[PDB]
Amino acid sequence: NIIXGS
Amino acid sequence: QSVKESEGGLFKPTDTLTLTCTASGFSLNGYGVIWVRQAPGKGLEWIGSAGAYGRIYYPNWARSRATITRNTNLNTVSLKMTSLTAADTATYFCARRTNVSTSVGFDSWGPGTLVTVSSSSGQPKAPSVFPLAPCCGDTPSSTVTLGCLVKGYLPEPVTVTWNSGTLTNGVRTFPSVRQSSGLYSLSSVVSVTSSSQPVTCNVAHPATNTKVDKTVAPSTC
Amino acid sequence: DMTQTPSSKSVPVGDTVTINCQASESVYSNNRLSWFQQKPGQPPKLLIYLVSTLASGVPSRFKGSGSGTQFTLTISDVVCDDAATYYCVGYKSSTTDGLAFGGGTEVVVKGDPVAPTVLIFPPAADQVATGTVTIVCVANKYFPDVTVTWEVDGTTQTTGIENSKTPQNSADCTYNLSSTLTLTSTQYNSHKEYTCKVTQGTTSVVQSFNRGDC
Ligand SMILES: *[C@@H]1O[C@H](CO)[C@@H](O[C@@H]2O[C@H](CO)[C@@H](O)[C@H](O)[C@H]2NC(C)=O)[C@H](O)[C@H]1NC(C)=O
Repeated sequence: NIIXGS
Repeated sequence: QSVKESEGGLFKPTDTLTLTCTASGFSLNGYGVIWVRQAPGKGLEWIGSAGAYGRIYYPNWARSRATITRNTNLNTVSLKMTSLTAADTATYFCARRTNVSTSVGFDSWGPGTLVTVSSSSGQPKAPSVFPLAPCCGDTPSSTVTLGCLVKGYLPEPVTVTWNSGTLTNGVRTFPSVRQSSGLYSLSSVVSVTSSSQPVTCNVAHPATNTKVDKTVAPSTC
Repeated sequence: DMTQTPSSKSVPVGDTVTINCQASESVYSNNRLSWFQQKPGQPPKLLIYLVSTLASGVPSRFKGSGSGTQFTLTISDVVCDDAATYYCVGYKSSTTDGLAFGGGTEVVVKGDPVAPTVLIFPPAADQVATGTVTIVCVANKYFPDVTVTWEVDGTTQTTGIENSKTPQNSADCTYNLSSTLTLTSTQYNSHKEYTCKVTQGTTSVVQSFNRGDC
C-alpha cells in the first residue's frame, strides 16, 4: 500500500 | 487558508535545524505536507513528505539527517535536520496538498523561511544604514533618485519601505549580497521629482528587533 | 529522476514556448505529474496537476501534456508576467526516492530592448569614519543583460565588487542591477575619480564622480 496508504 | 514556516535564522555548522509548518484557515491533518528548500540561485530540492495517511518518506540524501513528524493534536508538521553545513543555507518551504488524488498537486505554499548557516561568525549583527544621494557637485534636475544602503547585517532578512509605505512607486529594492566578512548588504532606491520633501527609508531587521529610519536629502554644493 | 531541458530559454513576447520534462521512470498511473511556476524571492505556484488539469485561476494559455516518461508545458501568447522558472514534479509512490523534482527551466521573456539609466552614489559622509566605504552604482530599467566595470583613477577594479539583479519586471520585462565597490577609507581618500561602466552589447553608459566634489 505505497500509494498514500491505499 | 495558508501555511507558514516557523522562524529560521542564524546557525553555526554542526547545529540542528528545527522547523514547524503551521496552518491557518484550514487543517493539515489528513492532507499531504511537503518540505522543500532552495539554495541561493539553485533549484527546488525535496527534503521529505508527510503523507496524508501517516507514511513519512524522504529522498535518500535526507533519510539519514532529516526526520519529519506530524502532530495531529496541534495540526502541525515539523522538520528536524542535524549536522548543518554552509551548504544548508537556503529558503525552506512547506506546502499543503488539497487532494490526495493528485499526489503532487501541492496547493498552498508558505512564504518560506530563511536559514543561514554561517562558516564566518555565528553572531548576529544589526545593520548600519547609509543614505544614497547624488554627488553634491552635480547639477540638479527635475528628477532625482535617492536611496539607503543597508550594510553589515546578519542574519537575513531586512525589509525596506519608504515614507512608512506611502511612497511605493518607482521603488527598486535589490536582492542582498554577502560581503567578504560574511555580513549581508541590501540597497533600495526611489525616484521622485525634485519638488519632493526629504524621503525616509524604513529598515527592519527582525533578528535583532531593530527598526531604523533614515531621512535622505539631496546634497548641494 | 526528472530531467528538465533546456535549463534556460528566451522567448519573445507573444510567442509560444515549450518546456520539457523527462522522467527516468513512468509516474504512477501515468498521470501523477504537476507543474509549478516560481519567480525569484516568491514561493512556488501550482500551475497544472494530473498532467493537464489547470489549477484554479491559471490562464488557459498554459497547456500541460505528455505520458509515460515524457511531459511538456506549453505557454502561448507569452507576456512579461511569465518570466519565471518552471518545474515539473513526478510521483511514483509514498516511499524512499519516490517523488522527484525537475531541475527547472528558466524562461526569459524578450521585450523591447531598453538601455539602462546609470546612477552612481558616493559614500555618505558618515561611512568614512568606519574605516570602510561602499560606492553604489545602479543600472535601472534595462534589457538585455549588462556587465559592470569599476575604475579608480583609470585602474580597473578586480576585487571588492558585489552585484545584485532584480527579476524581470512583470510589466515590461526589464531588469534593475545594483553594483557595490567596497574600499578602505584610506584607499578612498587616496584617489580622486571613481567610475562605473555599464555595458550592454555595443552600448556603454559611464557615470563618474570626483571625491573632491562630493
Ligand atoms: C481538488 O479537487 C477539486 C475537485 O475536483 C477541485 O475543485 C475543482 O477545481 C476546478 C479548477 O481547477 C474547477 O473547474 C472545478 O469546478 C472544481 N470542482 C469543485 C467540486 O469544486 C480542486 O481545485 C482541487 N484542488 C487541487 C489543489 O487539486
